[PDB]
Amino acid sequence: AVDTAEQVYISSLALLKMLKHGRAGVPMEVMGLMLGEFVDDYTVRVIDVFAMPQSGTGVSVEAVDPVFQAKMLDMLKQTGRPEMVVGWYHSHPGFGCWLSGVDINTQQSFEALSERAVAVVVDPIQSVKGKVVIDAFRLINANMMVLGHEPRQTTSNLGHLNKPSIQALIHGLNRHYYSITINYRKNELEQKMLLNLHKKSWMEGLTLQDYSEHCKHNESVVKEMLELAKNYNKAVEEEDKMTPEQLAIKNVGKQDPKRHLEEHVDVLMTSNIVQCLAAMLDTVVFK
Amino acid sequence: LNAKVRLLREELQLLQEQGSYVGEVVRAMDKKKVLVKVHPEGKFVVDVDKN
Amino acid sequence: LDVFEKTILESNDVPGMLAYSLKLCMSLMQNKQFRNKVLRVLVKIYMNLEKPDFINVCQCLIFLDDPQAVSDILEKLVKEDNLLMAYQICFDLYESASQQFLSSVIQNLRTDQTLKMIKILSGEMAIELHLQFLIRNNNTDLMILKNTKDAVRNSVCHTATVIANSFMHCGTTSDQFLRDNLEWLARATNWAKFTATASLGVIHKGHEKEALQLMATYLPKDTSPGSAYQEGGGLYALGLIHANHGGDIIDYLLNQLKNASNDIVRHGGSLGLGLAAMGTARQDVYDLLKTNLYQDDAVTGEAAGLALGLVMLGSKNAQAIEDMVGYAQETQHEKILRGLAVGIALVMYGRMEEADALIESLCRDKDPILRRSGMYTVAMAYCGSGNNKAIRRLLHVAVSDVNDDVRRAAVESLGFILFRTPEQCPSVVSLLSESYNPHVRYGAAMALGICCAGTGNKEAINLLEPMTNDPVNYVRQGALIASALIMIQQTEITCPKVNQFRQLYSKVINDKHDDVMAKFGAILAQGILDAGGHNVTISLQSRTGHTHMPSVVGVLVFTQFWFWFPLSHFLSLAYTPTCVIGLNKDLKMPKVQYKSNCKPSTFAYPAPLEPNFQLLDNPARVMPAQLKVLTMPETCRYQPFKPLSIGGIIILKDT
Amino acid sequence: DLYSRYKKLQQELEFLEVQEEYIKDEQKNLKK
Ligand SMILES: [Zn+2]
Repeated sequence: AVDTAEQVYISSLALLKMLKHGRAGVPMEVMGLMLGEFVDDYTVRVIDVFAMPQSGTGVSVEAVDPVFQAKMLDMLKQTGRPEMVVGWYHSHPGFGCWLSGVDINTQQSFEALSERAVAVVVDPIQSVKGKVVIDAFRLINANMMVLGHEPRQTTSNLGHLNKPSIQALIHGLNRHYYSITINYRKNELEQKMLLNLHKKSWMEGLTLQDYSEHCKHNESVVKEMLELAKNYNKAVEEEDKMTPEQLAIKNVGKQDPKRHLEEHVDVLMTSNIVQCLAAMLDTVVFK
Repeated sequence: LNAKVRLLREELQLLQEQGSYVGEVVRAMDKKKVLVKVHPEGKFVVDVDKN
Repeated sequence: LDVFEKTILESNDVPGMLAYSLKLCMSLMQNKQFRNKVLRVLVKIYMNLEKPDFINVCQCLIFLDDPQAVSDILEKLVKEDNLLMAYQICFDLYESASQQFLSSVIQNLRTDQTLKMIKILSGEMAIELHLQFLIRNNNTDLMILKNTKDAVRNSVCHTATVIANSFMHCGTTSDQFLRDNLEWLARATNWAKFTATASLGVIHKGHEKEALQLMATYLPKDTSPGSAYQEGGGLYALGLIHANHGGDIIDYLLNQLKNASNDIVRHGGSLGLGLAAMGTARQDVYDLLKTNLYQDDAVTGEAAGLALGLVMLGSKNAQAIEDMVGYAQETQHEKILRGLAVGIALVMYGRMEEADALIESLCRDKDPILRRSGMYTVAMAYCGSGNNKAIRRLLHVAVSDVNDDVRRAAVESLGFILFRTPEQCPSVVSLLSESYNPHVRYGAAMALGICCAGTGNKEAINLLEPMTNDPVNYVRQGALIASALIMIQQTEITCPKVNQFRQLYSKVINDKHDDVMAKFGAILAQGILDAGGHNVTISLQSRTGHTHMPSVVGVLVFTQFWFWFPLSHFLSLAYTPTCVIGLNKDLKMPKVQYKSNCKPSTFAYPAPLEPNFQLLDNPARVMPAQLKVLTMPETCRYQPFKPLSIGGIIILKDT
Repeated sequence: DLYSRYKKLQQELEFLEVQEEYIKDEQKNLKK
């Protein structure tokens, strides 16, 4: 009787912990517990996540330790705020985002204690710059398939927005477990304290970058255009011939002065414009 | 510019279809079928795309 | 206006002059401060006319919002003791005037002599005339659905197919597609029961008299089944059947809501109450909804948020805006926040200048839901009026803003703005129909669907054809729905694509390799294309010249079926029958036939799968596109008091 | 008649200026 609009909100901070722990044990399958709060009959939100110590050698999520669970949970409450374990996350190095046989088996354990537990898989290698790749999942009852009645009782065009990955579909996707849409919560205090902080400098603006070395860099770059320009002449006559596709493929083994010359010019103009501009700006700021 | 973004967005979904074997066609056969020998592998009689 | 006043009388008569002035003023004048001045001056020349024209004296009066003036004008037609021109002009007033406006005229006439006015103003006879009109000619194809039954699975298509047949019988009350086979009906459950039971309401829309007892099948003391959704939908059913008409139901719905069980039926009551008393701003209902809305349960927020807007539609009430927006800044639940997306937008309707304060506050809000809710506000705050400022802000958000849902809603809001100029409407969506973001595309498809739905524009369909095969599954759904609206009741009259589209629907419902959601739009599209046995149409504008409030509000709600499928029933409101009806001096409908001046193929029905004097009786339907190609036989004893060029109820005059 | 043209084009010119702000606004966003 799920609502196929779960929309598990994760965090602006729980994600960073998930990724950092995932990459730390990249060869293995680290596991942890999600500390979130159920809110609606339609949404489950996580707030914080804490890792569980690795049992040792072996790429598996075999079991959780009850005593460690209690000790940290009973310790976070007395300083932070109480939270209830809502799901567990384990990082798949590069396989993808799905649940294996062991992962399914460990999952029903959590569901037994809590009906709406959510399992999450984080991939720390596939995610590169703007894609994190999580795809939180949950199990489907075997009785339903035996009954044959389709689960999730779709009542909105919200869950069928992400095309399931073919790699995930090969495994028990929509057969032994169903994915739940995952979105994120972001606020200006979080964003402004991260975006306007990551790549910044204090006083590098008014620094003249080793004026002696600056012109030496210019001489080396310009001298490269002397030979580069000469090859440009030899690269214009032989062009504009038949089968330009033949010409296009003919530039797959030898440097093309058309692009190389422009690249050097681009760096040359910006380096001096900035370097020169700082000269006059400084001459007025300081005496 | 809109097309360029679209093309680069489909490449990720495109550079995953399994590659293609490279073979040598010893002799053409009938019914638009050819007999090719693949690189380190056995011979095969394979149909031909209409293109 | 003084040079205008002098030109009211000139060396030339008023054959078309002063008749094309009104048409020109309406379609070009932007600022209302000057629009009213020119209009009421246009009522002046009619009043002093030797044989004053009355057909358009009220039509030109409704815009000015002068409830009293129409009352005195109507009475001057009773003291003069003629019920002919004072009768017809009363039916057009009901069809195109606001309920607050219509309610603002009865009390002048009210405060069986009193029966003749009051009845002719509620339109109950019209509904009965409409209801009689629908039942008289109903040509729906069992095979058209039958070919869809074989494709029905345990999937959402089941609840999608139930929605489809409901549209084919919007008012016909022919509930036998759902009665011949029932065990199939008991297949889907735990949310379809609310949707299926809702489908009953649309089919029986207009059957007001025999209304309560037909819902009586779902009483606690009669059956008391194991599911409370089916009984909840009865509250929803009343709204669909009683759309834009609240009589004793307001007492009934309030009675049912006052006692609150688990809020799985309180969803229907809020929506059902909102439909029953839409646009009335009664403090009694408003207060009750708040206590239900403040209960802070997701399953009840959507009903409460949407309902709250419907009752106080077009109110710009300060308290309502403060409360609605106030609640959508602290509710952790998201579903309630979703309901307030249209609730606040609905409250500010047909304003175009008073939404500036709220638009800037909403469109700048951090919450993604409220940002789009502001987008709908501009969508309705400037309905029809092709304001450039509104589009400018809307277009900028539709391209640069981050969240996808707000962007999807931004493009859809364009249709409501440029619908008065359909030809140009595709000019702003041509480049946006193939954007990088699939979500922007979907709004583009729906931007045309609700913009130029009434007309079968050639360029509009040419745009949607390439997008019907887009790889994106949900974008495909939007593409099909756009076509269904655009070629509603079109049979080779607009373009030859009508034949192909129907077969395109079948291949996408008969195929086993299509996204389950992808065929949802197709199956629903098939029903939309044949809405109400071809005897209904969707047109945000009325033949009189006023924008249809129920159609605009309904179509906006229908597009909101990403978040709540059962909420996707608000399309009967936008359904307006396409028929011409002749009546006797007071109430009788005569038995006469009016012929057409075109080939019979164009007018022909699809028919289940060379005369130029097409014959049609008094209860006959003529599509608005071909409504001008009809013939009124002057040799008959009856003559039409209205010109036979704009359809609707016409008081035929005997000779 | 003529008033139907002077003021009919006035809308068109005030329209082409709106597509000059949307097209030149998506360029700054598409490139990003
Ligand atoms: Zn795993």
